[PDB]
Amino acid sequence: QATHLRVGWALSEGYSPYPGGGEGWGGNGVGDDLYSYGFDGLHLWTGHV
Amino acid sequence: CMDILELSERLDLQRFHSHTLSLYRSVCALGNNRVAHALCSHVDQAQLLHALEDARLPGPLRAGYYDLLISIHLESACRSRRSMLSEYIVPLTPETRAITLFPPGRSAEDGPRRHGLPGVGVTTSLRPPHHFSPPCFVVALPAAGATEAPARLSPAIPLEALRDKALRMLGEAVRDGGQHARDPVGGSVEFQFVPVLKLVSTLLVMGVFSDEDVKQILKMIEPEVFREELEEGLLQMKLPESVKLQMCHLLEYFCDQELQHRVESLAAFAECYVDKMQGNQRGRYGLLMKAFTMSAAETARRTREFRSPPQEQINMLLHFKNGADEEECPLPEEIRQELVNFHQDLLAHCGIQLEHKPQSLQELVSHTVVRWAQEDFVQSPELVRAMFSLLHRQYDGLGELLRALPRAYTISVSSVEDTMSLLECLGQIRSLLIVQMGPQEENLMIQSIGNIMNNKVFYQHPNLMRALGMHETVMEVMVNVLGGGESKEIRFPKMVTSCCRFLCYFCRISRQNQRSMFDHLSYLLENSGIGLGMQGSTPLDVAAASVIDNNELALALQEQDLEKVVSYLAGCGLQSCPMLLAKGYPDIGWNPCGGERYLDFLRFAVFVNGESVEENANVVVRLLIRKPECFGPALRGEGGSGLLAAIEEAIRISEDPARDGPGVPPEENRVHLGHAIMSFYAALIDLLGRCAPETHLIQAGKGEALRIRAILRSLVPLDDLVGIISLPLQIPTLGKDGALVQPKMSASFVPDHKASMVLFLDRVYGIENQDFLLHVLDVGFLPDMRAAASLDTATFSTTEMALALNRYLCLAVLPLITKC
Amino acid sequence: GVQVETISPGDGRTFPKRGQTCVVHYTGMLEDGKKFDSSRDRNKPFKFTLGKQEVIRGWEEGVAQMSVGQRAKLIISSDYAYGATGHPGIIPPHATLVFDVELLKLE
Amino acid sequence: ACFRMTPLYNLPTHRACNMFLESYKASWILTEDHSFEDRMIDDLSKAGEQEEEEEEVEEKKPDPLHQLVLHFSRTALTEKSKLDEDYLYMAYADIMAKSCHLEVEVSFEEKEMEKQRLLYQQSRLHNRGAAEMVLQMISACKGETGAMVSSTLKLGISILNGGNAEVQQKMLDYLKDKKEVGFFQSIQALMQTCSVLDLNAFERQNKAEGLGMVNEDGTVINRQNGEKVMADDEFTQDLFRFLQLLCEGHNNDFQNYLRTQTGNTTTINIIICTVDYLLRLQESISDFYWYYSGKDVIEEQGKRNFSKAMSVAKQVFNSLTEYIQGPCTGNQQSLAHSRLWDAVVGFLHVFAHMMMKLAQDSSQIELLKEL
Amino acid sequence: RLVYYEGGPVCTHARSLWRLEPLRISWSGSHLRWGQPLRIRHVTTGRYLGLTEDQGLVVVDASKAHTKATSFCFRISKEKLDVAPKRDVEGMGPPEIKYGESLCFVQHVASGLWLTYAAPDPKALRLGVLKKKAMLHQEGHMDDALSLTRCQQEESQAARMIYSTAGLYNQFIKGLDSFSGKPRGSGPPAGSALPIEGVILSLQDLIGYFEPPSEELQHEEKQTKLRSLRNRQSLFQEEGMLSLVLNCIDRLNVYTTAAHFAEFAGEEAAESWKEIVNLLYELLASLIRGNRTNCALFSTNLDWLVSKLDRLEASSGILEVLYCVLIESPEVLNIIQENHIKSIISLLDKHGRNHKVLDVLCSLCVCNGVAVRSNQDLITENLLPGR
Repeated sequence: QATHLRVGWALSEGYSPYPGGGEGWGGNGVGDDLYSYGFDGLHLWTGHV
Repeated sequence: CMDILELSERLDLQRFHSHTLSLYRSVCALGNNRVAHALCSHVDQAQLLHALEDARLPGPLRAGYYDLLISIHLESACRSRRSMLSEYIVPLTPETRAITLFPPGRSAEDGPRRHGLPGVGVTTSLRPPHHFSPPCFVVALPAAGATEAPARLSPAIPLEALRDKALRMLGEAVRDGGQHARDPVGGSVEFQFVPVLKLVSTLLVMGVFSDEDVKQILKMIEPEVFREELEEGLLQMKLPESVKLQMCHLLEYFCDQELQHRVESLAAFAECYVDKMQGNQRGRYGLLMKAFTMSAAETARRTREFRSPPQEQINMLLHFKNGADEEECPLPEEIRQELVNFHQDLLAHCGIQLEHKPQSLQELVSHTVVRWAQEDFVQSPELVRAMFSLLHRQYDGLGELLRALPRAYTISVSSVEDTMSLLECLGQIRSLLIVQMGPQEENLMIQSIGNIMNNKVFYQHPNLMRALGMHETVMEVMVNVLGGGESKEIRFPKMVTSCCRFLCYFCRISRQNQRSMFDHLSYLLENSGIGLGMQGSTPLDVAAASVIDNNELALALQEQDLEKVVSYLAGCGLQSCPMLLAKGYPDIGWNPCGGERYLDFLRFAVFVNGESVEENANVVVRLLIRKPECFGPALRGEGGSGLLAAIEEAIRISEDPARDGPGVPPEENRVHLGHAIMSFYAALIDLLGRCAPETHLIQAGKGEALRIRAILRSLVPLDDLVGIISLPLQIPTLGKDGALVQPKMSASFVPDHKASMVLFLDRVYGIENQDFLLHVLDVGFLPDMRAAASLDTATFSTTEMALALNRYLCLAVLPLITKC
Repeated sequence: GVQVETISPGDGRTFPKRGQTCVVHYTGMLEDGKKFDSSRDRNKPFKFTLGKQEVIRGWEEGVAQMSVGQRAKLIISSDYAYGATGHPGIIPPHATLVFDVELLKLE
Repeated sequence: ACFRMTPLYNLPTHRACNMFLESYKASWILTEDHSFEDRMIDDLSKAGEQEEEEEEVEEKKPDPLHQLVLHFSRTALTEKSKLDEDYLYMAYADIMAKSCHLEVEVSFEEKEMEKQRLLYQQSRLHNRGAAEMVLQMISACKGETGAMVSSTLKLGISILNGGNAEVQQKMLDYLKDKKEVGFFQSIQALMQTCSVLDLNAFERQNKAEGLGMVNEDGTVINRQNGEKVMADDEFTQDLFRFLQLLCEGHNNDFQNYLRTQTGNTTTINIIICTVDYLLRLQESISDFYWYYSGKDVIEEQGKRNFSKAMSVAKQVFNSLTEYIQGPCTGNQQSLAHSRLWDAVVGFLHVFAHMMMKLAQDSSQIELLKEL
Repeated sequence: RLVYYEGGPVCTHARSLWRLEPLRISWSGSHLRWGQPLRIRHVTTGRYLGLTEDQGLVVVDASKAHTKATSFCFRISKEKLDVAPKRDVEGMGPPEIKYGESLCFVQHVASGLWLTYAAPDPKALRLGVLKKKAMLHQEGHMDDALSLTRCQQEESQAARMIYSTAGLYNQFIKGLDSFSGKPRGSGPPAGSALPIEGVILSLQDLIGYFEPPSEELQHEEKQTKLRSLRNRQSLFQEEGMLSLVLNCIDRLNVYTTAAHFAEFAGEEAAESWKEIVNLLYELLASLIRGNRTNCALFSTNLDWLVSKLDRLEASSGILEVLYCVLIESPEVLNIIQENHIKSIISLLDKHGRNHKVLDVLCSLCVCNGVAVRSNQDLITENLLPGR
């Protein structure tokens, strides 16, 4: 699976990506919820989109 | 998403997912390689390999994923290889020549107490290779039409890596079982061992393990017995019954390998010994020919052997087990001693020739099975059956070899490629025995049968085909489709037609093939209650081919089979064909078309090699008179119009549409009722004429022969025969402007109908008075001869009617004139 | 169709030519994002010859536009993919495919 | 012949190898005598480390032989339409049957010792449920002849030889406890399938033998087809021997049971079934005598068929004698009212005429002695 | 209404079972005697053998079964000895007639006619009629004697149960048809009262009757119980109880819910609608479970079963019936179709993740070691790609 690397900001209360499973197909990081906003070089990530 | 390992506590999801894996296995079960390729997209190779090693996976999911891997990637190949593993086609190559019963060793090159490691060494028996295709879902889809594309191969998975992983996992399981931890992989010893053992057994049967891998497996099973010239093997680990069953499967594989090694060693010794015997016979013939031959009696006695059949020569040359002189068996003492030594070696290897540790596979299996039975009251019937089968094989080793030899066969090197192709086709046919017939299966069956029939090995090794049981497999497929909706119109008529073309040539290839197929005559006659509409070869054709021109089989025929055929004929003579009625034909009250087929079979049963078989002829005549409806409505006693009137009415029917067919056509409007009636009556007259007794019996005055001839004469009047023979035929003519007005041979009165009447007249009544000879010549024969002569012009020479008239004259009429 | 969107740059010079064997690593997903194929799962690069109609038209054209060492996303429409027939059991009828293809080498 | 001169040294190597394999299997392997049945049965009967098992409970775990017999009993008791041919069962039944050997003037002590040895060998099996297994397999055969029922009958004969009263008691108790009609229905069906002399089959076989060879013996069949006349004479003898051994020793209870099964919903008179088969055989023998009456001398094939029929008739007569001896008054009355008298009349006619016919040629002295 | 001599598998069915009823209540179970007048009752239909002036030998209703019409006797021979009279005995009496052995001629007492077979009608052999109509004739034939064969207690009890259950369920069907299409508005149900309590009790009793043997049993006992269960299932199916259950299910399925049923039958009756429907499905499952012959009947009306899978009142019961049919019958597997497979998958879609639906789909693929490629492909194509 392609290596994941994202940079951005996250909100203190609400951003809690626990190891393992989660939203979508897991591997939740910056921008995989509505509490964080990430950049991976090609896309802007937020809300797992 | 969650971690799949959460299903250890989420039990509803665990159950649903385990049943989902079961569904995957079901949808790809029994050779559905297309669905296996599809499933490779849903459970990929990485997932399967990870699940194999996942030690925290719940037991049900671990077992399900092991079984899913086997089903997707290994099940088809394992089944195909297993189907072939019971036969030993040994090519006579140097590798085969090098095979010996016992390994060459310092203690003794042959005969030593130490066997070689089972499943390790050189094996030459032919086994077709495994075929796989890569899983890939970006390739261009083949535009080729469905039911025509080659059957999908099983999806590939790296076999070297898989086998290494399986061996490592089995070793780890053995070590952990030794340690006796409280958290077994999968939740229990069964869930830890059974999946790994199943994978190992599957790979072993597939034959992908190397010699080193097999040695590792044997050392895991029993470190001491299989030591090479932890200290506790699997066989002593206090294991559950399912694990014991898997161990029994492994032991079964290794015992099968030992049996195969015995068979191959016997084949190699047979090659060398047969070479020596042939050389000795050649030398002895040279000496005999170069001798002065002082005593003609001595020369004749010596040449008796060399005039005997080769099989008898071999039997005589080998008949020295209990001693023999140089006259009852001229084989030299050296060659005799070589055979005796090999026999002693074979007995020693089987254990026939005659410690707390076994020291051999046979002793190990015997002791293990007995110890298990002594230690527990085994509850699994499958386990009980497996262990007692293993015990029987260990105790009767010579019997196992004796029962396996009928399936052994040696071939020359030049036949190896064609034998491999034939084995591939036979594997496909066998694989089609576990799937309901469809269009794709029908196409595959037809293609495989065609390849087999075009293969040379099929014709040159009929004994090999019989040993492989090809005919039985083809018959099983045919009877499966025929039984499928027996009352309903059978589907796959093309595949049934091929089911003859194969079996129905197979009878012809050799006399032993004919006898083997004759052994299934009742089954064929059981399934031959239908057909006709096939417009092709049928199981009734198989039945006919299984007895045609074989006096021994015709005499072996059974009155029960003849009665069954006669009952079919009675039904045909009493009821119209429902298929024709559905097609829209007029209802005439009976089934001449089926009646003709049954009459043809009876003809082949009663007439052999140009002579009548008296027993079958008398039985058939008695059955026919006991069921008078078999004679057709015309020969009915009370209201019958007679044969001549029936033929004339049939001619009128043929001339009148809306009475000859539906009148609303794959081959000549399918069937024409007038022609069908004429053909039925011609076939009946032919059958009766062939049942007529022989002239030598009549001269001897046998009461049975005289009675049968009297019955036949009462059945068929002479005047009717003469009238039918005198009926005019429609000859080709020229009309309009160069238009060839020809009769429709499939819908009109043809000379083949007169041929049966001539045969009956010659065999039952005969021509003995000059006045009768001249009368029949003037009314019936001469007009036909003149028509045939007149049709000799360049335009009419090759017409269908002209050729039929030539055949009629040269097969029925002219020979009778020469005789008279 | 096929749209090619670069993910990581290639050399920018070496492009596949007809008859050359492209060795690639790919992951295939449906438009909605469900993965259905991956050569990285089998840990073996996929090799195909250009112009031999071995792969789908979208793959042929997209990998033709791709350069050696480049990673790119190919968005292939139904007509350039398995179309109306689809791939029974894998790809639904009339499905747009998304591939993450890396052109490892040419040989 | 001399023109043909087909030599073995000209055959292709692989064909010669196949022929050698066939001949070697036929003459060297098949002829080899290897007795393992007694050793196997002893090994399976021996229990091991019962002290370690500490099976002080009254219910001892079955030993390996007991477990094998129980497995076959379960297979027989399974509800199915037909009894599938089981090679394992046939092999183990043969082993068990051979384990009971049933082996000049021998002393009274020697005879008693032989009887006790046979009794012990039979007890090794019937203490493990072999008798009930035999009855269950006979019932499961559902009147269909074949290798399964042949092996079952042979095993039953082996365990009943000498009139084993304990085996008879076990079989009778099992039958009367189960009250199942299938056992005697199967017995009656098998008896009805038993064949007699067939003159049409005899004539067909004569013609087949008359047919000669013109090619190699391997290519031709050699007309060695299995006998067509009384081909199942061995099975018939085994069936009637088993029925006789059920009553051997004047077992009044089993003699009465063979006539009427009081507890069952329906009963079958095996005595009258035996009489019916005897009548059929007598009529066949009379037909054979009429066939050969005109001929001056009976050929070898006819003599062999006569001998087979006479052996079967001897077994049937012994069975009837065991049915009635003791005496069983009910069986005596049933036979007296049966068609036995007609069979005896026909047999007397055949005996009277064949005695005089055979006395006129010393080449048939053996057949006359048998008659 | 007509009597026949038939010798096929009917010799093991319930329609060939008769009860001999002497013309007296006290000591009716005494030994039967030659010449003793008696009635012959058909167990499964409750009708009595008798002679009618217009039709001859028939089976009549108990209401019309008076002695003159329905009185018969067994005679050792056809000689005219009936002049000899007979007197009733207060006890078991002398044993005269024996099962199996005794050959008896049946004589109609009032007329003296002998029970015999009608002259073989022409074309019956051609039609395949192996059954010969029975008649009462003045002379008869020499082979008219009959043998009395005992039947098992299981068969006798099953025949009586079939008679009573057929009566009850036919009454239930008539009651439903009474108000089939007559809305009650707010008034009375407008029909005949329904035997709700009797139907429920009968269904429960029959479910217990057809309950399969417990797996915690010895092999021999389990095999005997399985044999008995299969025989009883075959008896009921051959007497047509399966068709009756299907008819009841149809009548009740005409209504979609308990309230809809109440709109025609009343609230009190509708209080048992769901219970009766579920019990009927349970009885159907018990009647076909493990019986290939009974399961193969659905190969002709599979749509009848599949179309009901989405009914919410008896979802599990209907699924169980389908599971039994598919597990036992390859014939149904060979006629399964894409619409059926789609309905079964829609069951997963609409009812949740139930492993029993997956089991049904699995059983659709392989039966008795033979795979159905069409079913496998259809399941793969309609279930997997959606993900």
